[PDB]
Amino acid sequence: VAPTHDVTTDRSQRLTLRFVPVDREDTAYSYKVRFTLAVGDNRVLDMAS
Amino acid sequence: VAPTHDVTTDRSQRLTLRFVPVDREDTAYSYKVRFTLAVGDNRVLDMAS
Amino acid sequence: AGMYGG
Amino acid sequence: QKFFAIKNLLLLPGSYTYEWNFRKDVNMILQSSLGNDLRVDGASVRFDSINLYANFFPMAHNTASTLEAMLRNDTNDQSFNDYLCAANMLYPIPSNA
Amino acid sequence: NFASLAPRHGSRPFMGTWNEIGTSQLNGG
Amino acid sequence: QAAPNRPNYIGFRDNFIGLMYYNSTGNMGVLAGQASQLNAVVDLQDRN
Amino acid sequence: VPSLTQKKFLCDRTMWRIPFSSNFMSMGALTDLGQNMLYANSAHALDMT
Amino acid sequence: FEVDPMDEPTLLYVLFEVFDVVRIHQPHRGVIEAVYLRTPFSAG
Amino acid sequence: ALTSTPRSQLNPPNWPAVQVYQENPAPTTVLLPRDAEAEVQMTNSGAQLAGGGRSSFTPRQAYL
Amino acid sequence: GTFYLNHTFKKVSIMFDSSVSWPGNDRLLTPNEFEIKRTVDGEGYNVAQ
Repeated sequence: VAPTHDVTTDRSQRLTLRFVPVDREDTAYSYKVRFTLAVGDNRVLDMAS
Repeated sequence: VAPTHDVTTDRSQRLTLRFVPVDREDTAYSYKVRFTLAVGDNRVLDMAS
Repeated sequence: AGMYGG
Repeated sequence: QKFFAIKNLLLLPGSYTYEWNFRKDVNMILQSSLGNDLRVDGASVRFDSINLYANFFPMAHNTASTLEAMLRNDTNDQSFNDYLCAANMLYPIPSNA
Repeated sequence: NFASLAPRHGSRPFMGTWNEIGTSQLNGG
Repeated sequence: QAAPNRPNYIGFRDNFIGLMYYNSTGNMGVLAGQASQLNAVVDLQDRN
Repeated sequence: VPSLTQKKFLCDRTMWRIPFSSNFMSMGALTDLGQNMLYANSAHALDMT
Repeated sequence: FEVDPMDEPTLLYVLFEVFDVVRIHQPHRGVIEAVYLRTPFSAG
Repeated sequence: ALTSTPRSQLNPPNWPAVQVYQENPAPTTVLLPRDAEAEVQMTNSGAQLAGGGRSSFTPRQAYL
Repeated sequence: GTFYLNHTFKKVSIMFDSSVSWPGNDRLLTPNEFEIKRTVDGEGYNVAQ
């Protein structure tokens, strides 16, 4: 009877969030990125996915 | 004596850290770099270095 | 549980 | 993404800078069959654009805030273990020793 | 109680075993 | 006999419309709180 | 001689599934999105292309 | 360690099995903290 | 009479200290993050720190 | 006080207990060893041409 009291929401949030780089480089043998991933006040990220 | 008690750190600060351009842009006579340098809550930059 | 799915 | 601290972490929200150094060295990003000892044959890579992804579970904003304001503590705190959990020492052995 | 979170098999909520809270996966453990 | 080529006017679209993805639910943008991240705009396939 | 690539997936012997839950999980036979206060109240015609 | 005689220059993979605990928390809103060690061979 | 400071030399060349508006804001309360009187003992035990109550290994947090 | 072989060095490590490289803590630009002289460029380390 899988329950409905405060599991999944109405408040219109996304499910996958692709992030896009800064720190785009090139090297003869290396490459770098960095991502200011923002998540925000709620919607806790599980970090394995 | 060269004193202890809050002169040198402990908590994994990188000393020199290479920043990066994001969105370099080109004209045939000029070259316009575009940096995002940032330091957080600590490690107060001298800017002569 | 005999069911096509959960 | 296999680093043991950030492998199965639970990430309470904020804004988090997340840097990565990839490798463009064609020798140990590829793999031969016959021990084709590369970097002299002409193999190379080139990276167009590298993007992140994530997957938020949608929790209710009253029950995420009873996770988040309960996980933010001194005793409710994550702790992971390396599996192999060891330290290689890497001793050389010269020719026929 | 937190009974409004578990996927209930009927009226009784599905509350798991007590080994489903930690882990002890080391090399040879 | 040389008749002229016939002219057209390559120009920007009026009011610059079509240059920002509208109603492409998925290619939308968002004004959102920096700390809160929540969508203060959601879009529909309809509603031109 | 130069080349492009071609990609294709094979899903035999099983059907695609789309669960009727707002988080799409198989939490139970009933769902949270199936017995809420919007779909058990009113009738709803569906268009499905 | 005693090995059979070999042709090419080799090495040996000593793997001292130790502990590793990487206890972390985030006590602010957007500030993460990491406290860790391996404790026969620790960085100290 | 209501506004000006009663002085002899109108247009003086060097004003005194008390007759000039100063700026006295509040004393700056600085929140020290991690009191190192018991934090340097934690690293010497062997645990390297990273990241950054305020910390879990020490319970106290002084601020000046 | 004659010394003239200071330019023939490659890479210098300092390991306490054969466990921890000495400055540790991610101090400097490559913290496992003291790279006195890198022949190839890298992401750019070379001082004074």
